Amino acid sequence: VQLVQSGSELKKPGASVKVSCKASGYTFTTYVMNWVRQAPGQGLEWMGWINTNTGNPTYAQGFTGRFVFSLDTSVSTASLQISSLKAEDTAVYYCSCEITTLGGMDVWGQGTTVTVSSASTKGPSVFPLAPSSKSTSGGTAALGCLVKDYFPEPVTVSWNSGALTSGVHTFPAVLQSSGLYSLSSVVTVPSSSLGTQTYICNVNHKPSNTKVDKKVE
Amino acid sequence: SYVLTQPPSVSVAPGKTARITCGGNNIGSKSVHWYQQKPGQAPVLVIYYDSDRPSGIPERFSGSNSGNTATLTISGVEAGDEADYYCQVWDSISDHRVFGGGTKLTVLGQPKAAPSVTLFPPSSEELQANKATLVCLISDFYPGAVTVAWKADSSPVKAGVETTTPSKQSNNKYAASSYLSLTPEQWKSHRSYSCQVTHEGSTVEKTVAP
Amino acid sequence: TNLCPFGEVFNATRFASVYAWNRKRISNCVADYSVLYNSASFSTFKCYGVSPTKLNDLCFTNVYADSFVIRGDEVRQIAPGQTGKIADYNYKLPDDFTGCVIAWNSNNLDSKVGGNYNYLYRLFRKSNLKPFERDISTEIYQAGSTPCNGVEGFNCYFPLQSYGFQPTNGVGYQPYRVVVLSFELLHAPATVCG
Ligand SMILES: *[C@@H]1O[C@H](CO)[C@@H](O)[C@H](O)[C@H]1NC(C)=O
Repeated sequence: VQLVQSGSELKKPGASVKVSCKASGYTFTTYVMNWVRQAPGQGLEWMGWINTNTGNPTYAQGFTGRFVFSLDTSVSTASLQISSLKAEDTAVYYCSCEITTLGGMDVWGQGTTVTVSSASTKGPSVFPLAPSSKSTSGGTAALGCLVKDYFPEPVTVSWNSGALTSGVHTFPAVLQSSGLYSLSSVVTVPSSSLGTQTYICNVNHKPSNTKVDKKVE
Repeated sequence: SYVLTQPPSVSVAPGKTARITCGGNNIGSKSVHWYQQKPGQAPVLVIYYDSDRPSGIPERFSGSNSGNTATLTISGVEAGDEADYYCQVWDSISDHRVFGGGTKLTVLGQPKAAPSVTLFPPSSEELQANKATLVCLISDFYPGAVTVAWKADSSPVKAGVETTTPSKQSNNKYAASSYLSLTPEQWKSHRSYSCQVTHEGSTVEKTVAP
Repeated sequence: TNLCPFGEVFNATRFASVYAWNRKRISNCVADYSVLYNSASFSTFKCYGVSPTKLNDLCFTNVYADSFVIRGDEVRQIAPGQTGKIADYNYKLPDDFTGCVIAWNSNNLDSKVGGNYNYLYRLFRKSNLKPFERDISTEIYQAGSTPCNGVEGFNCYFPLQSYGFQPTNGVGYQPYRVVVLSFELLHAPATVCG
C-alpha cells in the first residue's frame, strides 16, 4: 500500500489549488479517502472524507463552501481542490485512508505543503551588526549581518568566502507580519583582531539572485 | 462538533512512564486512537481501540479509555520518543472523526543550560534608511522554552516584536532570535532599550542605548 | 452509575471486516441486557455459559463487545468449537466461551447494487487462530516450496478475499452483522452490572 501526493504549492490569496493523492498496492475504490489539515503551530484537524465508491463526500463543520473532494479512479488518485484561497489556509495537507474506523487513518501520504502569501519575490537588505564594547566579552567580540526583508526562502550565508567557520552561528529566519523573511548571522572572534583582520559576510538569495558581500567595521 | 482536550506539553525523564491525557464528554463510551508524529513526518498510529497495539509498535505503548479521559502511557521513555501526540475519536452516528490539540512530549535527557544573549543596537546604515531593528540573539539553552520581553527604559513594549520558535542547534541545545522593529524617532526618544530572556525561572537582560 | 454505550456498538453505521474485528472495551457502566434481547431484531441471539434473562442480575470485571460482518451461512461458526474459514482463520471463540453471540441481517445497509466489496475475510493461512487472535497481516501466502517475495502468481496468492454482497444474493449469501459479548470474572473488582 502506498499514497504519494503532489509537491509544494505557492499561491496568492484568492487563487486556486488542487492536491492529488495517487495510491498503489490495493483497490482504490475499496477504501474511503480522508483529508487532514495541520496549520503552522497547531494540531491535526479532520477535514472530511469522500466515499471512493459512491463519490459522496462528507465535509465536517468548518471545511464547507470552498473545498472539493474529487476522485479519478482511473489512476487510483483522489484530489483536493481549494477555491478562493485565504491566508489562514496555509497548512500542510495530508491524504489518509481508513481501512475502517478500526485501523482508521492507518496509511498517510507524505504531505503537501500549501502556502498562501500575498508576498512577491524580493531580495534582502544586509545591515552590519558592528562590534563595540557592548559585544566585547573578556577577549571575544561578537559581530554579524542582518539579512532583512526577503521572499521567499532560502538564503545562504558564509563568512570570508568560507575561510571562517569557527564560532559562527546562522540563525533561523523569522517570517515577519509583512510576509517577508529576516534572519541574522553572527561570529565571535578575538577583539585583538578587530582592527587588522577584516570580516565580510556572504549573502546569496538564489530565488532572486542577490549576491551581496558586506564588510563590518 | 465534539471537543478533545490534550495537555500541550509533558516533561518526563529518560526511561520513565509518560502519561498524556485526552479529555472529552464521556469518552470512555467511544473508541480512542493515538498517533505519533515526529517533526517533518506524517502521523503514525501507535494505539487503536483504547489500548490495542498495531504490529511494529514496541510493547512500551499501552492505552486506556474510561469515564471522560483517555490516557496514553509510554512505558520505557527513550530519547527517540520526543514527538507530538494526538488522540482521535470517531463518532458512530456522526461518522465524523475528531482530533485533539496535540501534546509535545519532551524527554528531560539533557542538563538544564542557561541562554547566551547578544544584543545589537540598530546600525547607523539602517537608520539612514529610515528604519531600525534591534536584534536579540538567544542561544545555547535547554529546554527550548524561553519567553522574551522588550522594555524602553522601564516600559515594556509588545508593539513590533517578532520572535522565532525555539529551534535546536548542532549541539542538542536550542537557539532563538528576536526582532524589535522600530523607527528612528522612537529609538532615540528613550535612554535605553532592554531585551530580557526568561528561561526556567532565571533571566538575562541586555541593554543598549542610542 | 452511567449507562453502558451498547448503542455505540450495535447501532454503529459502518462495521469492520471479520479478519480485522473490533474490541470495544466496556468498563464502568450499568448495562440493561434485558433491553437488548427483547429487541426481537436479531436472527441469532445465542449465549453460552449463562442465561439471557438471568443476565440483568449479574456483574463482570470487563465486557468485550466484538463486532464484525459475515454471511448468514457462517453465523453458525461464531460459536465455541466450530470449524470453517471464519472460525479457523478470522475469529475463533474458545471452547470455554462464556458470553453471547448476537446477529441480525444487514442486507439493507451492507449491500450495494453494483456489488459492495468493502467487507473482507481471510481465505488462506498456514494455521488456525488462537482464541481472540486478530490477524491483519496482508503477507502474500506461500503455497509452494518456492518463496513469493511480494509477487503474486502460482503458489503465491493474496491471503484475503472479498465478500460479494448483492441484494439479490441468497439469504445465506447475505450480510449478517454480529456482536459478540465476552464476559470475564471477578476476583478483581467489578464495573459492569444491571
Ligand atoms: C438503535 O436505535 C434505535 C432507534 O432509536 C433504538 O430503538 C435502539 O434501542 C438502538 N439500539 C441500541 C442497542 O441502543
